[PDB]
Amino acid sequence: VQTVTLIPGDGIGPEISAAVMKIFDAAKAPIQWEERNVTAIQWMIPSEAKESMDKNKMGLKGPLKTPSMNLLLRKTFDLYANVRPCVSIEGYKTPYTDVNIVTIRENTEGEYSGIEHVIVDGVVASIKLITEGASKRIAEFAFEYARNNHRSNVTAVHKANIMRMSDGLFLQKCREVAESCKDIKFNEMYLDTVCLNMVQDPSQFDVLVMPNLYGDILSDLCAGLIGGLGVTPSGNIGANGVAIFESVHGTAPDIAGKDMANPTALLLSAVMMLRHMGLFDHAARIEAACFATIKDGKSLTKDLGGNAKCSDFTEEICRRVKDL
Amino acid sequence: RHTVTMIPGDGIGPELMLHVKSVFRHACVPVDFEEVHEDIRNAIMAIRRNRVALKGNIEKSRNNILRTSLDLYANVIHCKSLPGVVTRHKDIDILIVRENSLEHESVAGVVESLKIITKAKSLRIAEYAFKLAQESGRKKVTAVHKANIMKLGDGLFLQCCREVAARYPQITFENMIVDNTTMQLVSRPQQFDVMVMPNLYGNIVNNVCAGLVGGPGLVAGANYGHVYAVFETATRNTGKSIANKNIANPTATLLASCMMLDHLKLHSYATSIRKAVLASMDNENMHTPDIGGQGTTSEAIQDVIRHIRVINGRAVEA
Repeated sequence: VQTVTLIPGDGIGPEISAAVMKIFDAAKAPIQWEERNVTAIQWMIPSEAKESMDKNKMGLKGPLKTPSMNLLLRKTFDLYANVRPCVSIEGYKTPYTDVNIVTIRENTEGEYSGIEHVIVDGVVASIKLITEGASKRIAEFAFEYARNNHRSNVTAVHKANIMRMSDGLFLQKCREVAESCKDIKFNEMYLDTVCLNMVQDPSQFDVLVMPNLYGDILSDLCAGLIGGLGVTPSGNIGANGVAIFESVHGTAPDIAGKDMANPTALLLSAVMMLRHMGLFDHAARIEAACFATIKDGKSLTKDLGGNAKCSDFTEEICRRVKDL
Repeated sequence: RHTVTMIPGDGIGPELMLHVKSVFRHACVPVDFEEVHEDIRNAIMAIRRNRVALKGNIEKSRNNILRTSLDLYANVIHCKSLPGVVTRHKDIDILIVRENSLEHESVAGVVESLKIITKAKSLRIAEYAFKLAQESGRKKVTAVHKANIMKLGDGLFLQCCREVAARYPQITFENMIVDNTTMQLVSRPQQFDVMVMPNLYGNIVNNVCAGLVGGPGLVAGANYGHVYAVFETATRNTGKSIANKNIANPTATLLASCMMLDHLKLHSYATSIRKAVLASMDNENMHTPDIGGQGTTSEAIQDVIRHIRVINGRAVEA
């Protein structure tokens, strides 16, 4: 039995968090949940949340309200890798049906400094940061992710023809790491070509590694291909073995307490969490049960969009996962 | 009779310009092309004689020296669905406007890059997008930005779009974070009309849209200054592998030459040619390899000419 820090979050967070905890129970997942609130105080995160996470190493986070509370978590646990698997969902048709992509985004540097200067009146310079160490670290992560998740191919996304020094450096570290892992097939592609190919045939991509700003945009483009943030899982991997898995959809205040919310994103984030800690057999069962439920379509919640309550959708997943 | 500079360019550039001339000659378009190719500064002097150029693609950088010397500050691409090319999305019609590097190593291993936003250029591009939206009867301009993360710089750009929007109260003004934009583009791209954005996002958004309507071979662009305009294809690839093989897609070049015609106020010719290329593109046998067909550019041009009705020296409605 493994303890996982659970941050319900705001709005529908408690509701969809309940659904995931129920489903994990039905699946007999060896997981027990340490619920923590993280609303920022003083600027810091509560003692009681910070201790659990340092000890438990695994965290599951619902949606938060809007210094950002996500920003504090990133600084606090040094969450340097943002990971987003994007897979088309049978039964939730979008015009892109063979998407199976993992975006991996350097999450500490780039223009998220907030560093910006008025040079003279009417002229602003924003400052983007790239470092050798972070680029090496995110590339090592993308190759390790490839190996542990049976991915064949890592593509580095860059504009190293335009930004020779900053993207060239990021590219140079990916290549250096690729020489040590010929296990995985490595190639590199210009941002603009990636965007084109993303809409023309996303089925060609496997694992995409990229600096912070590109990843922020392409990870949302990929989520758009498969149906939006409501069905996208997401992980943040940090230092000291901590990893926080999260909903990236909004809190949805309009529907907060009405048994209407869609727990798929969080659930698949939890499935992502199981895989990160080696519990593949449970991840497989829980994921199958959820996909089988969406494919059936009888119990879809309103945004997926059936005529069903979170409860019924959650109950169906529990039903199906008890049969293995 | 207008005189228009023609830059053949590299790769597929020259063979497409011959096809453009052929179509124009058949359409009896009153335009004469003067071809143009330090020598390049002398080439620019020649280009500067005429206020309009049509150019194929090329390649401190020639294409950027071009836009400097002609002071072409606005890049515009026109992403429009062609009904005969069926993609995943239909009825898209988008004008993407954007303004046409500073790095150092602080300490070993640490690189810093500077992105410049200026009030003066933001206002100029925003005015361009709003004038454009008005001139062409478009109802909406959407500013695309990342002001949530880059508060001063994209904030300044957004603020300049707001000042200009205030002088065009009859145009809806929308502003949208670049991430949400790319999400909206691959799910409901019909909501968009005129988009204006700083340079970096235009790379992403241009190629998303081009892909949404079927590929860059279908998409015309232009660069505009206060006096000069240069008309080109949206993407700058020269097609060097696919050159002299009678395989390049003529659509974007023909459509660029139509938006050059409208700029010269030769509307009846532009409409006639443009409807001819759209009607030709209803026949899948005229599609070239890059959009998934098996046709040759020769067959496609021949079909475009067959769809241009010319009566007494002038192009007419079919």
